[PDB]
Amino acid sequence: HGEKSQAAFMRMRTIHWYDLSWSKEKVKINETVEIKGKFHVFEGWPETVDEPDVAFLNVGMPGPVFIRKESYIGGQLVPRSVRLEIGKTYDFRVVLKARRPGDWHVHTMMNVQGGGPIIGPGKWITVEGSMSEFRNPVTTLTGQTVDLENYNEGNTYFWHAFWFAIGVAWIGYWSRRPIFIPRLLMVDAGRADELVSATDRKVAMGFLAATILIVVMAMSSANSKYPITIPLQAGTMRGMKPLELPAPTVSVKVEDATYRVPGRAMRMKLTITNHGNSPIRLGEFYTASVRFLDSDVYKDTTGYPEDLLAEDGLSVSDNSPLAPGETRTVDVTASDAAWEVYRLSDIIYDPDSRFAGLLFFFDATGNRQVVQIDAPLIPSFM
Amino acid sequence: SWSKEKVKINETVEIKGKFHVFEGWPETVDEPDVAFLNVGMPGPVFIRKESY
Amino acid sequence: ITVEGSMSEFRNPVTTLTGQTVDLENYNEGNTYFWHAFWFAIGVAWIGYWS
Amino acid sequence: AVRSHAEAVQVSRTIDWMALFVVFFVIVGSYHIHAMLTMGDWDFWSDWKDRRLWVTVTPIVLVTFPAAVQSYLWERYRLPWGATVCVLGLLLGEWINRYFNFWGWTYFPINFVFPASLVPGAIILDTVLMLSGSYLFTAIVGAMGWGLIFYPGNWPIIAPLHVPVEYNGMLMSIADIQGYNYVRTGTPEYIRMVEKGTLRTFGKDVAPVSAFFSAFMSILIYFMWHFIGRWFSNERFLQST
Amino acid sequence: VPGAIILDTVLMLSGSYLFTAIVGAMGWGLIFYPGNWPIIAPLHVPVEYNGMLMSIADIQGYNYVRTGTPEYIRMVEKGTLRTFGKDVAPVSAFFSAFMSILIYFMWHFIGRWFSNERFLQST
Amino acid sequence: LLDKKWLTFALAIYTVFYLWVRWYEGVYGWSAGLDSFAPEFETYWMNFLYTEIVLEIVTASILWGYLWKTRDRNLAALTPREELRRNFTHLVWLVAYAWAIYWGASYFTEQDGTWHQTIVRDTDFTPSHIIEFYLSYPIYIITGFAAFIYAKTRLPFFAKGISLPYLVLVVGPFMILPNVGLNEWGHTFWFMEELFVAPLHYGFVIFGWLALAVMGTLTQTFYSFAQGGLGQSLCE
Amino acid sequence: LLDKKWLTFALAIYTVFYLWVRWYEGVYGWSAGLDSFAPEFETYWMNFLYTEIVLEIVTASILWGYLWKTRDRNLAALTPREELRRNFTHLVWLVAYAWAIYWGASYFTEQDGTWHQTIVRDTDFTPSHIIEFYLSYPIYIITGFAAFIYAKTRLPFFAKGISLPYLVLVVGPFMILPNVGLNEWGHTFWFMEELFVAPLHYGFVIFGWLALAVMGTLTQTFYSFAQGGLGQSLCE
Ligand SMILES: CCCCCCCCCCCC(=O)OC[C@H](COP(=O)(O)OCC[N+](C)(C)C)OC(=O)CCCCCCCCCCC
Ligand SMILES: CCCCCCCCCCCC(=O)OC[C@H](COP(=O)(O)OCC[N+](C)(C)C)OC(=O)CCCCCCCCCCC
Ligand SMILES: CCCCCCCCCCCC(=O)OC[C@H](COP(=O)(O)OCC[N+](C)(C)C)OC(=O)CCCCCCCCCCC
Ligand SMILES: CCCCCCCCCCCC(=O)OC[C@H](COP(=O)(O)OCC[N+](C)(C)C)OC(=O)CCCCCCCCCCC
Ligand SMILES: CCCCCCCCCCCC(=O)OC[C@H](COP(=O)(O)OCC[N+](C)(C)C)OC(=O)CCCCCCCCCCC
Ligand SMILES: CCCCCCCCCCCC(=O)OC[C@H](COP(=O)(O)OCC[N+](C)(C)C)OC(=O)CCCCCCCCCCC
Ligand SMILES: CCCCCCCCCCCC(=O)OC[C@H](COP(=O)(O)OCC[N+](C)(C)C)OC(=O)CCCCCCCCCCC
Ligand SMILES: CCCCCCCCCCCC(=O)OC[C@H](COP(=O)(O)OCC[N+](C)(C)C)OC(=O)CCCCCCCCCCC
Ligand SMILES: CCCCCCCCCC(=O)OC[C@H](COP(=O)(O)OCC[N+](C)(C)C)OC(=O)CCCCCCCCC
Ligand SMILES: CCCCCCCCCC(=O)OC[C@H](COP(=O)(O)OCC[N+](C)(C)C)OC(=O)CCCCCCCCC
Ligand SMILES: CCCCCCCCCC(=O)OC[C@H](COP(=O)(O)OCC[N+](C)(C)C)OC(=O)CCCCCCCCC
Ligand SMILES: CCCCCCCCCC(=O)OC[C@H](COP(=O)(O)OCC[N+](C)(C)C)OC(=O)CCCCCCCCC
Ligand SMILES: CCCCCC(=O)OC[C@H](COP(=O)(O)OCC[N+](C)(C)C)OC(=O)CCCCC
Ligand SMILES: CCCCCC(=O)OC[C@H](COP(=O)(O)OCC[N+](C)(C)C)OC(=O)CCCCC
Ligand SMILES: CCCCCC(=O)OC[C@H](COP(=O)(O)OCC[N+](C)(C)C)OC(=O)CCCCC
Ligand SMILES: CCCCCC(=O)OC[C@H](COP(=O)(O)OCC[N+](C)(C)C)OC(=O)CCCCC
Ligand SMILES: CCCCCCCCCC
Ligand SMILES: CCCCCCCCCC
Ligand SMILES: [Cu+2]
Ligand SMILES: [Cu+2]
Ligand SMILES: [Cu+2]
Repeated sequence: HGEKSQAAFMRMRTIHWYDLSWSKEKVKINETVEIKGKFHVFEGWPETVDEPDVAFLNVGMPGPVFIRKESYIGGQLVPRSVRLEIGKTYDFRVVLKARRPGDWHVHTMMNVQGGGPIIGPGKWITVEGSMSEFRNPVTTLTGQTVDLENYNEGNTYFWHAFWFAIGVAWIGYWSRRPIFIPRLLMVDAGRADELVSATDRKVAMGFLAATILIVVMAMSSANSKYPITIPLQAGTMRGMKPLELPAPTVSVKVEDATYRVPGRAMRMKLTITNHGNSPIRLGEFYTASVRFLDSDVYKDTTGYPEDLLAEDGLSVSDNSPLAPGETRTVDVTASDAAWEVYRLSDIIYDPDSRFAGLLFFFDATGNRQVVQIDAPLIPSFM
Repeated sequence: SWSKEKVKINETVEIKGKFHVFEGWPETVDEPDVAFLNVGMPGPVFIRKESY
Repeated sequence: ITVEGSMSEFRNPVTTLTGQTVDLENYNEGNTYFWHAFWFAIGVAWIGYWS
Repeated sequence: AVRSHAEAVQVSRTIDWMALFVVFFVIVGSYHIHAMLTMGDWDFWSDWKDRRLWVTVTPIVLVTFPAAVQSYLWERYRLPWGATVCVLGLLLGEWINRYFNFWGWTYFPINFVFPASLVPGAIILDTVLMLSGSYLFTAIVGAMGWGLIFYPGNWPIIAPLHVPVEYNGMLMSIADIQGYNYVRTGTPEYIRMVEKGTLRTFGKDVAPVSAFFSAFMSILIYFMWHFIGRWFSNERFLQST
Repeated sequence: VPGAIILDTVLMLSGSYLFTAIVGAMGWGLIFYPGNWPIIAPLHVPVEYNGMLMSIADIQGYNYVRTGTPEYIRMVEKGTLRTFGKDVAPVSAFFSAFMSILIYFMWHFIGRWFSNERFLQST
Repeated sequence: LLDKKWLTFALAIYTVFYLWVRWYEGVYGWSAGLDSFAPEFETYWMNFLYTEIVLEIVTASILWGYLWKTRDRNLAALTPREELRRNFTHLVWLVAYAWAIYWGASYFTEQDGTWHQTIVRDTDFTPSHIIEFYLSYPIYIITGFAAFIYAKTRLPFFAKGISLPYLVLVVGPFMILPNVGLNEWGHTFWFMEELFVAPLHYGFVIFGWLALAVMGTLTQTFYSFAQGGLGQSLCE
Repeated sequence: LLDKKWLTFALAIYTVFYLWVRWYEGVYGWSAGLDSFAPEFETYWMNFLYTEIVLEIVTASILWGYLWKTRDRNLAALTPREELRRNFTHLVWLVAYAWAIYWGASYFTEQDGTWHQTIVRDTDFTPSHIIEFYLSYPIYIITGFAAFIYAKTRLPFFAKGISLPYLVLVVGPFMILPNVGLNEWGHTFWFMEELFVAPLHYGFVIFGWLALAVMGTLTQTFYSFAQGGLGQSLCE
């Protein structure tokens, strides 16, 4: 819900999310929904964004309407920040547990230490039930099971109220007598030395000694109880395992790319060379969370968000099968209302008019090839 | 490995071995872009003749 | 590298996406001079009025 | 003027209550702005309440307003609760926002978004000022105590959140699991300025070293803000703006 | 000149230096870019230059070689992930206006000092 | 008579209006208020911004102009009882200023904190920003200016000169509003981290400090209270 | 007589000398002046540096010594008409100082800018540096010192004490010349970028500010002008 405002070229060339899947579209309270997919770190990472040396796999959502039970990059849990390598493709998996009823737009996002949020596609997930039914149990290494919704809440309230009461008692003790104007007049007109006299000093000594003694006793008691404590666990985690993708058998060279101002379409001319031994066909163009599909070649079945999915938004001038070894140049047009709804047309406002995306090529048997394209995007006005 | 365990004054002792830089280098430690091969010792009880 | 000729013969044409061809040697020079002279004249008029 | 001695007393009492309201809530606004924009992130999250950065920063930036308000109230009225009123106002504003916005608007649990405790430090600062009225003695000893007692004062609250948990193959504290589970879309984990370990971290010294550094810097900041409050008390009439 | 005129007129009217520092400096900061837009607007016409999109000013900087001034030294807007919509110029203008208020307040007193007619008896 | 029930209204108007504002933002925070380019955002928060800015400008102009036009010309022939009544009215104005300062600089400011740390900010005019920067800040600025003008135009102590502590207390917190330019600039550009303690926010901090001039302002009001009707009793 | 034609010479000498200097650097900027290790660089710019430094030292010594030796011992027995004439002569000195300050701190300084942004600087003594740091800066320093000495030795107002604004106006711009050490140091070492706004250049900025003391200096000269022959007319 935080994208459509970021720069179009920055959304195009940071991170490409694909193979996204959602386990469920509608859940109950305490029910789990799992989000899977892959993201590729673009080679032409913008210089204004710091390299993803420190990155965190986050969830885009309006507060804890879900709780993040687990999150994985590769196959290993990532509760801390992680290091990503430019040009690598990683697979991710986020497990969410429903907490608050309603209709929520859930995004998978990557926060980069020096570049800000990179928001992936968002999907509407319905939560039904009552928040009062939500439980977040956890078992500690000390052998006790607690609910994270209310654990330590009573202790926190008690201690804060106790110290607030001590401070209020001090202030009220001094506030029983007249406060501002008579004391000001006494201090000004001659030496005061009358508004602070025993047993006021004795009361202050008692307050100070009691404060120190209570702090020490409370610390000792909180050490006898909970004798086993550990510091906060933090630190960027290295050695994220990237996907070992096979080398693509399709090479694509972008010969100019244009978009009409104003308009809802993007046009580019591609020289596609088919290696390997199977006839390929262009089935998809993904630019920034928007999938332009050639419906005659490929159809989406993973429940991709409709406002981000162009079922027939990809038109190829000659999308006949490309025989192996054969090279041809075609005009590819990606047109959909999403191009203007998600403000991908506002790249005219950007200080770097370059686009990047993913082309998905499909053969007859159905196996697909992913190739990455990037080129300057030239607006056309007449 | 250590060439000798007991030496005379002006005698040379050689320390050899291998070190591997761990892949999971902690983020709190800067990457070893600038590193120096040093000797841990209580002052110049030895002089570093050579280091490789 | 030896260059022969006259600087007055140099041209730096460029065609914009709006369909106009301009010479980068003198394009917008008149507009820049005009606006700077106009604002300088306004300031000088203020100062002279008080002077 | 005033009719009699009794009516003067009643008028003075009414003025006392109204001026106490004005002082308290102007201090609440200004002190809360300063605190939340100088220590707010640590104060917001239990998984930010660490032993190095939280313990270091919070007393240093929070001793500011108590020093100034003390330098005014004690000097002009012999009222030894400037630090206490500052800390109480900050705690009231923080708790109101935590309950009605952090837990009310958004639905972060209170055990996740509770603020830190500061009344012990405030009481030390006020009593050390009233006894031995020396402002220098206060800045040296009372600010030392204010810095040193911060972490022990908050330990009873945060200690239960530091119980170790075996969470999906990784060791995590309860506060760590809270930060992991309750998603903060705008607050990724790397923003967390917490203790991460160094090669020059010798033994079990992280909390005491941070506490002593905070106490020394609190001495310095109290010394500066005593004179800042001295200036802010000026009753001058700048003839023209 | 537009900013200077605003600063001077806002001072003469309502002789308050504080009012000048607040309102006139605000206007001085805010009117800078609109005042220069008639001059630089023709230089921002887009051009398709050898496969890349470039403004006329970009082509000027590219063509007219500055040996001592490489392109990376250019501290210009490059885009951020937190640049929301079409806000770059107004946000910068308002930040400049606020900082102009602050700098005007400081430099009023700096000039007050520089006016001193004291006779430092010995150096 | 002396202190009248204008203090009750001063507290209640801010309390009720800001409770309604909190209800409004609780209802329209999500669901017309998350997406800054949705049409419903324009009808529920951009319209709110426009209406509140226009109403704040109109209210400030009317209130300040009325207070300045009804200024007491013959301050010399003011009885001590009337001076005491006017001092109490000025204290009510200061109470309203303190209440508005609380609502602006504590409640809605840390509400801005809890909004931005949990959503991805989409614009310079998030609902939180509309409520805090452009409603509560102008409201407390208007109240502070009105209190200062009332002191200057009804209290002989605060007449015959501009009080430096009052001017600081009134103008410094006002400087937080133009400081929003630094907030937006250093957030879009400098610092994409939501860090609430980032130096891009020290503009609020520095000018939040100037509210400490309330101490000098209040000792000035105490002296103004204790001019003719200082007692006796006090120091007797 | 009063104001005589020494003002015309004061303007013309700087104008003509600096026009000739500009012609010289236009002729020998390229082509004996690009390569700092070429023999022709030594004959056209290193020799220029040596000659200009020697001549500046000699001229400063002679001018300052003459002005100090011809100082008026009997300032008490100075008629108002002669005081007015000396005030006009001091104003001519200040005009010469302002002209030299312009030529040094604006023309040749931004000329140094346009030289360094377009060539690769080869030494600490590029032709631009020779003209700006070691010719124009010493020239305006000499003029400022001479004006200060003339004021102190001929004007009773500027006698009996060292005027703080005049001392600042005279010495601060002088401090730009030793600040060249920071320019060279932070350029060879700190900052290899030609950035004209680099903090290595804030030494010129800080001591360029001290020229604002001309305001206090000029009100002092106005008072010195209006001592005995203040009028009447003015304020009458
Ligand atoms: C009433 C007077 C008598 C008491 C005197 C107390 C002397 C010190 C006690 C140390 C406790 C301990 O145990 O050592 C220190 C404990 C940790 O201990 P460890 O983990 O075992 O450290 C392993 C290494 N050792 C075995 C050598 C200790 O924490 C600390 O690092 C505290 C560090 C504080 C640094 C800043 C101090 C500034 C002082 C300013 C004074 C105005
Ligand atoms: C005027 C002076 C008043 C001082 C009041 C002190 C009250 C008692 C505190 C016990 C602390 C403790 O138990 O040990 C140190 C622990 C930190 O331990 P940790 O290793 O980080 O592990 C954390 C987990 N625990 C608690 C299960 C081990 O707490 C602190 O960070 C406090 C540091 C400041 C100590 C100040 C006393 C030293 C002398 C001061 C005068 C120069
Ligand atoms: C006479 C009184 C009534 C007028 C009140 C005006 C209210 C604001 C108008 C916004 C115009 C607009 O259109 O929005 C803002 C336009 C861009 O618009 P966009 O590209 O559509 O932004 C897309 C997102 N949206 C649809 C939600 C707008 O620029 C800006 O980001 C300006 C940002 C300025 C930040 C600093 C302001 C500091 C103020 C200090 C006060 C003392
Ligand atoms: C005392 C107050 C005086 C204010 C005078 C304003 C004159 C009119 C300016 C129109 C600007 C415009 O047209 O829109 C904004 C544009 C930038 O637009 P951009 O999106 O970056 O694109 C650039 C390309 N253009 C021009 C083809 C779209 O210019 C600016 O950067 C000006 C920003 C400051 C505006 C100040 C007015 C808001 C209220 C100020 C009081 C709190
Ligand atoms: C210092 C001077 C301050 C000046 C600024 C004041 C801002 C006022 C609010 C702006 C509203 C806006 O702009 O929005 C207009 C809103 C948009 O809601 P709607 O879509 O019509 O839904 C139906 C309306 N509900 C959602 C509120 C039910 O509707 C309205 O007409 C209602 C606005 C009522 C405001 C007055 C009540 C305040 C509480 C009572 C104690 C005072
Ligand atoms: C106390 C201060 C009160 C000031 C009230 C505002 C007066 C605005 C005058 C019209 C300006 C205009 O219309 O132009 C401003 C342009 C709009 O730019 P745009 O929307 O991007 O595109 C151009 C669209 N046009 C061609 C339709 C204009 O620049 C800006 O982005 C600046 C907008 C931010 C204004 C912030 C004001 C905050 C006030 C808070 C009061 C409590
Ligand atoms: C405040 C006290 C300032 C003191 C410093 C003054 C510096 C003077 C210049 C240094 C020259 C140098 O050093 O170089 C010596 C130059 C090198 O040129 P060349 O190879 O002989 O070619 C032939 C000469 N042309 C190229 C000039 C034609 O030749 C000379 O003899 C000529 C120097 C003439 C300087 C006097 C004229 C100035 C303009 C008229 C108004 C005053
Ligand atoms: C108002 C100030 C007037 C000062 C005039 C200069 C007096 C020089 C005395 C002789 C020094 C010497 O000869 O030695 C300096 C050595 C030369 O070093 P070298 O060439 O690398 O090698 C050694 C070569 N020998 C062995 C032949 C010397 O160190 C330096 O590099 C410093 C040189 C920079 C001097 C900058 C002076 C700028 C003055 C500007 C006046 C307007
Ligand atoms: C050389 C530095 C060593 C430390 C001394 C610094 C204290 C100086 C403070 C000062 O200037 O004097 C203020 C008061 C004066 O009160 P007196 O009327 O002198 O009271 C004397 C009786 N008494 C011992 C109970 C205090 O006297 C006091 O401040 C209190 C004196 C008692 C010392 C303990 C008080 C501090 C408690 C934490
Ligand atoms: C962020 C920093 C904190 C701000 C505190 C700085 C205050 C500086 C003191 C000051 O303002 O001096 C006022 C003089 C004008 O003097 P006058 O109006 O002649 O008043 C006569 C008495 N007096 C000279 C002592 C003032 O100088 C003037 O020209 C008037 C300017 C007054 C502006 C002060 C308002 C500050 C609000 C932010
Ligand atoms: C509470 C803050 C709200 C804003 C008010 C700040 C202005 C205060 C300036 C000040 O101290 O007074 C200086 C002059 C005094 O001149 P007066 O002789 O009072 O003139 C009154 C007639 N007039 C309305 C045409 C001005 O009066 C003026 O400065 C001009 C007053 C007219 C307001 C508009 C002037 C500014 C134009 C941009
Ligand atoms: C970059 C910072 C800007 C520079 C502005 C700083 C000016 C500081 C004021 C100052 O210089 O004080 C002079 C006193 C010597 O006093 P005296 O020569 O006894 O003069 C009697 C009258 N007076 C005490 C008020 C000066 O102190 C002395 O010992 C004489 C030193 C005078 C040096 C001032 C010249 C500054 C030129 C850069
Ligand atoms: C001193 C500041 C008081 C702030 C209290 C506040 O924000 O109240 C809103 C909150 C809203 O939660 P709730 O009461 O459950 O009502 C929800 C209604 N909305 C969602 C519109 C806020 O609770 C109340 O309305 C209690 C009334 C307190 C009167 C001083
Ligand atoms: C009063 C203390 C001010 C200290 C300033 C500070 O903490 O800045 C951190 C920042 C370091 O940037 P960093 O924290 O790495 O920011 C990471 C996020 N990005 C890269 C988007 C800015 O440094 C600067 O950019 C210069 C600040 C000048 C202050 C007048
Ligand atoms: C108020 C500062 C005036 C600076 C003018 C200047 O630098 O003049 C040099 C420039 C040189 O260009 P140009 O006139 O074509 O003659 C070239 C001769 N060189 C190359 C030696 C400069 O033009 C002139 O000589 C015009 C005379 C203006 C008299 C105030
Ligand atoms: C009054 C503002 C001063 C701010 C200083 C500044 O901008 O420094 C930038 C520079 C950052 O270096 P950078 O701009 O990356 O320089 C790139 C070119 N090299 C690496 C050759 C220096 O930081 C420093 O080295 C410390 C400056 C201390 C100032 C007292
Ligand atoms: C950094 C603290 C400086 C406080 C200024 C106080 C000045 C008081 C002058 C009366
Ligand atoms: C940072 C601005 C400080 C200006 C100094 C003015 C001092 C005036 C003393 C008479
Ligand atoms: Cu969304
Ligand atoms: Cu990619
Ligand atoms: Cu290893």
